[PDB]
Amino acid sequence: AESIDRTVMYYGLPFIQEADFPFNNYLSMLDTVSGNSVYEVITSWMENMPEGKWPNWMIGGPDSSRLTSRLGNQYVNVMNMLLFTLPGTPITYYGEEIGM
Amino acid sequence: LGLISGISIIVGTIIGSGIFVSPKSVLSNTEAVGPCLIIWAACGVLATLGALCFAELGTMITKSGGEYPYLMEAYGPIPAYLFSWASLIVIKPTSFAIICLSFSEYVCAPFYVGCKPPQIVVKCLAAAAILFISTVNSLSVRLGSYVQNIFTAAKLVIVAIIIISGLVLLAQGNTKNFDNSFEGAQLSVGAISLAFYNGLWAYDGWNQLNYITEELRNPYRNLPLAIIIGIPLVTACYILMNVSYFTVMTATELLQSQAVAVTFGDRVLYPASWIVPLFVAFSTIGAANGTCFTAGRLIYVAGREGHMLKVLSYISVRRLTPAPAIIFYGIIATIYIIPGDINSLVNYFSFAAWLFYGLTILGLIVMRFTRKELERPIKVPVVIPVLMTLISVFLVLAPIISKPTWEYLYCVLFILSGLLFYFLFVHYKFGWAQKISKPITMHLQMLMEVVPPEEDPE
Amino acid sequence: QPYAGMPKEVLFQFSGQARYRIPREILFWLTVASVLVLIAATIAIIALSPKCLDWWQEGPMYQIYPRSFKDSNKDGNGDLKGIQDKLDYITALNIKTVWITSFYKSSLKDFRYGVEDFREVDPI
Amino acid sequence: NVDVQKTQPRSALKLYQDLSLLHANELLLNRGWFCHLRNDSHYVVYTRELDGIDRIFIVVLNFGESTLLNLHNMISGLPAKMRIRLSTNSADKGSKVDTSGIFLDKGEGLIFEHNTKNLLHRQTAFRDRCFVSNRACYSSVLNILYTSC
Ligand SMILES: CCCCCCCCCCCCCCCCCC(=O)OC[C@H](COP(=O)(O)O)OC(=O)CCCCCCCCCCCCCCCCC
Ligand SMILES: CCCCCCCCCCCCCCCCCC(=O)OC[C@H](COP(=O)(O)O)OC(=O)CCCCCCCCCCCCCCCCC
Ligand SMILES: *[C@@H]1O[C@H](CO)[C@@H](O[C@@H]2O[C@H](CO)[C@@H](O)[C@H](O)[C@H]2NC(C)=O)[C@H](O)[C@H]1NC(C)=O
Ligand SMILES: *[C@@H]1O[C@H](CO)[C@@H](O[C@@H]2O[C@H](CO)[C@@H](O)[C@H](O)[C@H]2NC(C)=O)[C@H](O)[C@H]1NC(C)=O
Repeated sequence: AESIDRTVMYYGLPFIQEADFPFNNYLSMLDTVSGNSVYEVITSWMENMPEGKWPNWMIGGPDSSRLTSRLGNQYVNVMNMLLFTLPGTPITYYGEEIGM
Repeated sequence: LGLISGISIIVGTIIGSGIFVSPKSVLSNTEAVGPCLIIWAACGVLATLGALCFAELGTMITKSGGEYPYLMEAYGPIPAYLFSWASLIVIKPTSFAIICLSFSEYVCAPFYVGCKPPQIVVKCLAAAAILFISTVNSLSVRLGSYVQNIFTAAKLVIVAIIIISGLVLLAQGNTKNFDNSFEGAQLSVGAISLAFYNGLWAYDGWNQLNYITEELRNPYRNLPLAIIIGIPLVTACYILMNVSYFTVMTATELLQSQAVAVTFGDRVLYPASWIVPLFVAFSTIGAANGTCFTAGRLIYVAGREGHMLKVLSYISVRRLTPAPAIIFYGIIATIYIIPGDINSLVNYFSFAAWLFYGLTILGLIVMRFTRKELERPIKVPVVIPVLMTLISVFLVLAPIISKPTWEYLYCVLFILSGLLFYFLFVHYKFGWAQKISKPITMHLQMLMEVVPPEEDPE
Repeated sequence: QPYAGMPKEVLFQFSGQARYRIPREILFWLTVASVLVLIAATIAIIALSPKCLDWWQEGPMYQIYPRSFKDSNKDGNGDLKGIQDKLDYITALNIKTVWITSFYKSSLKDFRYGVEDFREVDPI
Repeated sequence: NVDVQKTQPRSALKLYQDLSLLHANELLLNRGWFCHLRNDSHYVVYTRELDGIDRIFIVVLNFGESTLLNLHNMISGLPAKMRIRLSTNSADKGSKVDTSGIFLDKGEGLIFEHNTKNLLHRQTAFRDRCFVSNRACYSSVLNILYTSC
């Protein structure tokens, strides 16, 4: 529940060490999905995080609605393809690989 | 040399670079800790019973060479020729290639901390160690032995650091990895027989204990007593070094490791972790400098019968070195590391070595029926060469029946390639043979300035 | 005359020629120059190699709510023993890291987890 | 459930297992550049690139409803037909679509593998939209990675 410029402060400075990445839940906060809204989540993380840092992506979690109930059954496969083709570390909540 | 300095040359000879490379490949074939310590103890029995049979053959015949005067006395010229051929192109250059490859695993490992070095770096550094040793030993014959005693002192120190610091950790209670040591294992004939190839590489040198440890104060009693004491005591130092590896590593962490003793020195000796890649790298080129002293001894005694070329075992006029033999060993060892890969050169070495250890020990039993009245001062009981020649056909047939790879074809075809050269240059001396052999000897004589060794049989 | 097995006294009359001095000196100085190139190729690749990836950058993470994964002692709750019996399923998903949420000894198991003992596992 | 989806070749579990294995075996997907194109109301198109490897991955993901895509108007130098590496409908794996007309259903994703030597992060018109962590090139002769880019 934070702005993007405050989340990227947990990456640290080029001379001070901090968290390896802050966890990214901005794709979990999409209740409706679109071509403009997915572009806005991806580009805001890549433009605001410091250069040479490692990104990460989540599409669900224990505090989020599950994906096939949040977006529909037709978006289960395309959001798993988005998770594994983006740069960084994909994080999978349990049951997302099945479509619970 | 008394008895105590008789067993000190045995311990210094048998401890080599093997204990720093072999624990990964014994555990890779017997996947549990418990069977991994039994193979390390059963290999020290094959080295002790094998060296006792060579102790009887050494006093019965009393001729220079290797196993070459032993095979001639038992079977005749044809197995003696095939041993001189296989030790030229298979046995001796592969032993020089495994040692120089083991040197480059321990220099490149601390620079690639959590990942493997690429294969181009371990091979281009191993070829630089072959060409450096092949030129230093071909120029300065006495320089190799001044540095030889500080390379043996660097080897026993880093062995004693691992043994002592492993018994300290074993007293504090780091014994969790030994708890279920026999759960998940292999009684396949190809998993055990390749675990014996890698353990017996760490004992390499038991078949040449005869020539240097027979200038004692009382032979025929102190030679077989230095073998029963010396080789079981290095077997205790090899088990205690594997016990020390399993106090800080799980059996899965040891398989996921580039050099096994660097990973040990990174979890125990933390502010001084660089002494293990430093001392093993000194002790490994000292084991490669030591094998270039022996270059030309078997080549001279095989060429005196017409079983080997005489342009080899020539001596340089300046820098009185066996320069055509050292250069010949450096060329074939460099060819062998382009396909490369320790765990694929050790199988290639152990297949040809144990084919001729088995023919030699069988010749001890053949000469008990054929070559009596021959004054055996040492005489082992007959059950010892029978067990050593039954394991020697188990260590030859079981890899080529159960787990056949391509090296057991390239080793058989290189040994049977020599059987063609016997029947064209030795058995059926033709006309076109010596008019190829003499201009090559003449033109390689003016190129390297090498002469026949103004010598006698000895 | 050079026959086959020349001694020292006959060899020096011919090894000092031009056609045997320069292919001996070239081949020697092309060997110690191949040692210096093979070391300078070894140091150049080690110095120019990148730092290869850590384990948390290599593969995906798998987040497990441990009460809802696998019950092994037929009490209705997922336990840590049930996760251990399903590790073959997780490696078949090509997963590198397992992320387990809060299993400490707690009075409250929601609302950011009020914890009673930070060094104990909850008995469920 | 897990047990029935292991015997279904069109299941969500089988696509996840193919995507995570492709991510583990390809240097383009776990290390390479990320170069995105312009925004659109329907679809998201980006590429994964690495200098030294002479092929790219083109990911096309439709998040609107059913539409037709002309990929010639987004990436220059493409052939008349492209082969599918991976699809969200697993029946269309290894098939061939045409570049000028690509029919994307609602919720469809495609991964193309395209052999080329013109990477987008080397073109200065696309450099503003390309990103890396742990930058390295690839030498196919030596089979190493090196940083002297
Ligand atoms: C691809 C598979 C095959 C590969 C074959 C590659 C062959 C490359 C040969 C490279 C030889 C390198 C020699 C230089 C090493 C110097 C080492 C050293 O320290 O020397 C001290 C020694 C001391 O001399 P000083 O400097 O005067 O004291 O220096 C030399 O002896 C240099 C003489 C070079 C010796 C060249 C030997 C090459 C023999 C080739 C014979 C071929 C005949 C084939 C005929 C077939 C007919 C059927
Ligand atoms: C400095 C290094 C080079 C110098 C030493 C190598 C000599 C270079 C030429 C090599 C041989 C040239 C053709 C053979 C000429 C002699 C034939 C003959 O009639 O022998 C009479 C010869 C006696 O000649 P004598 O010395 O004049 O009495 O009879 C024998 O020695 C029988 C045993 C033959 C041993 C052959 C050795 C072959 C060495 C090359 C091995 C090639 C495979 C390398 C490994 C494969 C790749 C991994
Ligand atoms: C789901 O349950 C059904 C029925 O309980 C299983 O289907 C068949 O069940 C009969 C028993 O009446 C077995 O004899 C058959 O072998 C079952 N079919 C198959 C193909 O095995 C079914 O196996 C269960 N599991 C699923 C669908 O994954
Ligand atoms: C791509 O993004 C741009 C920039 O956001 C969009 O262009 C305008 O966006 C603002 C708000 O972001 C709207 O109020 C305007 O109506 C947009 N202009 C037009 C002509 O639509 C653009 O719509 C986006 N989508 C595309 C190009 O498909």
